[PDB]
Amino acid sequence: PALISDTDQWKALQAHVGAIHKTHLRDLMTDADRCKAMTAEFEGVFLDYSRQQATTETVDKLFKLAEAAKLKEKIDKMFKGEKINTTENRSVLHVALRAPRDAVINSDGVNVVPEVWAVKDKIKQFSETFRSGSWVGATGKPLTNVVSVGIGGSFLGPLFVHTALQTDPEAAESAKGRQLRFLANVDPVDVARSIKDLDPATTLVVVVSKTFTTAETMLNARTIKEWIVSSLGPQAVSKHMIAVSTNLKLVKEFGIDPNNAFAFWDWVGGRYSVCSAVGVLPLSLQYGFPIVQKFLEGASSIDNHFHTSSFEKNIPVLLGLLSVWNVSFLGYPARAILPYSQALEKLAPHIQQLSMESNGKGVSIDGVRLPYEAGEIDFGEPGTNGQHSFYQLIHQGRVIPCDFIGVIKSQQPVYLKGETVSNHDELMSNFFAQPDALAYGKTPEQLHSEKVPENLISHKTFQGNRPSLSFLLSSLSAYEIGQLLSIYEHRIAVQGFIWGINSFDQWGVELGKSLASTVRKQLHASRMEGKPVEGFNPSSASLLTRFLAVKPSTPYDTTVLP
Amino acid sequence: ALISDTDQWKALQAHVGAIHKTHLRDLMTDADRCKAMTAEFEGVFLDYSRQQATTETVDKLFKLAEAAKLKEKIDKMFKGEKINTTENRSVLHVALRAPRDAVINSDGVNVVPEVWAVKDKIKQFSETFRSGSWVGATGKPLTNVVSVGIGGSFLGPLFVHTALQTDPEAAESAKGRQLRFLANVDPVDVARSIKDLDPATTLVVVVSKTFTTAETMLNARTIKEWIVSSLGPQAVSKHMIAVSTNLKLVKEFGIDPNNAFAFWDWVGGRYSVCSAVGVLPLSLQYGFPIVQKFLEGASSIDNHFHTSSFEKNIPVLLGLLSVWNVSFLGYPARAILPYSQALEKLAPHIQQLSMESNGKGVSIDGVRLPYEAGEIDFGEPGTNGQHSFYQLIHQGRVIPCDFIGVIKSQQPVYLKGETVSNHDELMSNFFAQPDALAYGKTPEQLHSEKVPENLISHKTFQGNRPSLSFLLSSLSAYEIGQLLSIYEHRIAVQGFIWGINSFDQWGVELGKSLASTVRKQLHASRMEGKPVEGFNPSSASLLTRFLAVKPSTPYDTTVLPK
Ligand SMILES: O=P(O)(O)OC[C@H]1O[C@H](O)[C@H](O)[C@@H](O)[C@@H]1O
Ligand SMILES: O=P(O)(O)OC[C@H]1O[C@H](O)[C@H](O)[C@@H](O)[C@@H]1O
Repeated sequence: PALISDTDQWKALQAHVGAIHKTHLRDLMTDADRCKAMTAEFEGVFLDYSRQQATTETVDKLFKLAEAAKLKEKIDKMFKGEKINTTENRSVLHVALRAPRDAVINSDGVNVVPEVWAVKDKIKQFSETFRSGSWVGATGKPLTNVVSVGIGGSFLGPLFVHTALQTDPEAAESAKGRQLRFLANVDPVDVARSIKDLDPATTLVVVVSKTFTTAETMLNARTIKEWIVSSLGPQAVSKHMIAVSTNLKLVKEFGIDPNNAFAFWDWVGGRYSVCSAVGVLPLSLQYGFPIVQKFLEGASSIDNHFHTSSFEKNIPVLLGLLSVWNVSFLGYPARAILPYSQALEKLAPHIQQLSMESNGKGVSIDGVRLPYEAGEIDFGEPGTNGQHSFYQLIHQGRVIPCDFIGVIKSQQPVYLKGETVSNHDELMSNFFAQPDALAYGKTPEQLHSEKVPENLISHKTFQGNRPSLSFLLSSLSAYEIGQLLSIYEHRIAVQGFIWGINSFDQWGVELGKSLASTVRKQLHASRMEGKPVEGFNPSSASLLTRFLAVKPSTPYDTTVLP
Repeated sequence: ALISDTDQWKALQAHVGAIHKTHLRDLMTDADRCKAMTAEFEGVFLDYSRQQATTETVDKLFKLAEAAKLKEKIDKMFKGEKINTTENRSVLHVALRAPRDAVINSDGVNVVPEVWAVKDKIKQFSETFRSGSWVGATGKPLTNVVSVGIGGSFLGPLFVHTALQTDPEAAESAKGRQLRFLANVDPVDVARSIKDLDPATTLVVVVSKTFTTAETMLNARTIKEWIVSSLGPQAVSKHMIAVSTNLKLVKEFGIDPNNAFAFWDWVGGRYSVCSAVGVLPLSLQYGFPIVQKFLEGASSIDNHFHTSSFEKNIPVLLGLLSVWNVSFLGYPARAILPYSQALEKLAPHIQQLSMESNGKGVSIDGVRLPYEAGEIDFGEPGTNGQHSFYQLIHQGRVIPCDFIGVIKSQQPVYLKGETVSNHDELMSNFFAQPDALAYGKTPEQLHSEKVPENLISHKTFQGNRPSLSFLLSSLSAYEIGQLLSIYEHRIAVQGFIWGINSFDQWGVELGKSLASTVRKQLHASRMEGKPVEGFNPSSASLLTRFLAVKPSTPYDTTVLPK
């Protein structure tokens, strides 16, 4: 009912902002008790948020907001499989994808776990038949190269986990001599990329789309399918392509054997689908189902933590509340995902979808237009790369609250005899310094104390008091990757719950699809039928006229591949 | 003075109220307006009609450009004046792509002869290198090049290289060759860069303006050890070369002095890809002529930017529109949305080019700014980003978009009987998304479509969200160079209007200082058993948790990855 911004709690936090404005992190970060309070910890995951612009009172005030917004009830309702995605009338149960074989989670009156495990075991059997060479090509060779075709939550989530497992010793071993490539873009350049240095006879294709109607994926699906027939023949399709989708009737009609189709469900959000067959199938072909099952158990471990742990100890809850604090009360429109791991390189792009597609919303879940903005702009690059890209602005331009992620045990440790510190230790020294640099700044007195020329002190000042939080992880293997993923899936839902919006819908994408089909029809009529450009505004008409002024080089209606 | 105090600024400020009384879905019917809010140069067409503005808005920006002496600052830049007042340096990345006869003076000395001297040196080496004549220690010719560097020594080259990888001319000149980038100090990135590489057939290029950047030098000494450990300590003068401003330090590293390639203090890191920073590794992958066509692309914009009147001046218009969106419409972020997979690494370079130049808190005179300046930049290629964060751009926070599309596909693909070619399928998104953000979709339309009254609010698009569009004739080396040059000059324009130094980077120092202090602590604790001391309580604990885990390798013993 009531907009959260109307509640006394919400206004109580707005009064609190003026009090925090009177404080500076240079002083707050000497308080042992404050800084010890503003931590939390679960297994290999340590979270230090002492560098937020916050006191324990802020956190206490944030907790009564969470009660006033009924955060605990909303979390249980999700876990209980209630249809909280009200605008699509759907359950929201990514957690059921990693729930234990004995769990009971009902959607639409049926327990969905036994069917969740139905797919897992089918993927396991296929994965063993695949990796052991008994699944052969048309020229009889065993397949070693997998192209996953998909976009959005059918792409970014799996890419993230694949890039994180690539350099973990255990997984890397299990994936010896095997490739996993992702065809996402419809740009035919991406198509050329994903098939470069590849053999149709040795390549398996997996088509991932919750719908099997998505325009870019299905054209990719049809394009790569022809690459296979060009080189192997019309029957090769059955042994060289498989699919993951909610709608298997559409998979049958695409020409894929119905027993080579691995299902997931409409209560699996796209941007929450990596734990479903979307990611488990392709990751299991690369790293084997043992490695992937570890990733699931990690994710499952945070699901239990998020569902049952009190709010002072609850990492997803703390993260989401501090994010609302930064966004809606301190007014920070962006947020930086800065992990000190090249293995986590593809983490920010996935958080981008998960975060902005969930909470880039203008109305409450009941349809009331929000009087405030919800949904931060997420970006990042891994440290230390980002340090030499944009941290200049983070220190001296617009204030951007940061997520620092560091890992203790290196995946690929390096030391040279005589070096002051190991390579991984060099990396981590910035991980420990940057958040303190952001908190304390450097005063002009401190600069003039160091005989810095007066004309430069202005340019060398750091204001400090810029906020940050630090994850410190035990290691970065499949289990922990899954824990990281679960922590952000649940953090985004918490921001959405506090904001009182539908984190789990995506209507903002419908208009671009409509107009693109209107343009597509204009492009067919002009290319194939020579029909003028008609029905567009004068800018669009000129641009289309420029585009179509370049007539194709290919003989009419003739197939061309790279 | 201070730009925010001038009448031109206050006029533009009230002008916002008039623009707020318009809506793009009307403004876009005006053929006079749409035609006027464009600009064009060679195969580069700019349509900015979808900006929240009129020709009068642009008129008023021009009078701000006048009060700001924009024309002047561009001329001083081009003439070689040391406009980088805080470091007392010229700003002459223009001179890297100048012709031999050009007269560009820094400190009374013409710099062009030295520019072309390095250039001629690179070409000579790249013929030698690519011919196979240059061999390794085992006598085999060198196939693969690894480029070690960070930030400016990294991002521009990576962008240009990703773009050329699929260009059919460049790809042909690059066959059989690899060019990889080692950038992070994270030893995972070392393991990745040397994965499947043989040091016998590998050449290493060390790029750093200072040759003292901690991450690059450790990676450099790390990859040196990789080479000596396989091919002997003599193999170094054969397998390692360097790019930098300091050659004494390059000799000290242990690299043959005539295997050093200079550039100069008036080349910013984020403006350095047209120097040997980019020209050298790119010439090795693609041949020097391909790289020469890129430099010529950059050069054409330089002349266009320097001479063209403001209403035809593409970088001037871009920079003023971006200032308009930032300082008057209030938009904190900007999206780089190339509808090209080959431009996949464009946005990461623009992040650095823009946010390090313009993320500043004081004027070029050290006056504190009463408004904020440099915007947060980010992007993904279309249509990828479409299925990631566009939900927010349509229905959440407003984010001005740069859309970039290309007429001719680098990699055209067509299937007989498909309604459109794959590149045309890509482009109908490129043409639809701007219109969809400009027009919106009202509840009235939705009710007129029999959308249930309870779903109308969730499916509403407000429209009047700004975007601009670039249409490129092709994406060959020449056009990549033009795109590069457009953005370098746009960012400068913005800094000039704002009155800030787009060319220093003091905001990075404080993180460097405290990271040294951490590096000292880690050595003291790893090698000397010293306790943790001199950190705040949060940092003390984080460091103890990290040191708790001892490395599994014997003391002072060299370990490499995989
Ligand atoms: O999984 P698909 O049916 O292929 O749909 C692909 C989808 O990826 C994500 O889920 C996004 O939310 C959508 O913007 C996109 O349409
Ligand atoms: O170019 P280098 O000497 O390696 O310097 C690396 C540099 O990255 C960018 O170019 C920036 O100028 C700094 O953030 C950093 O110092």
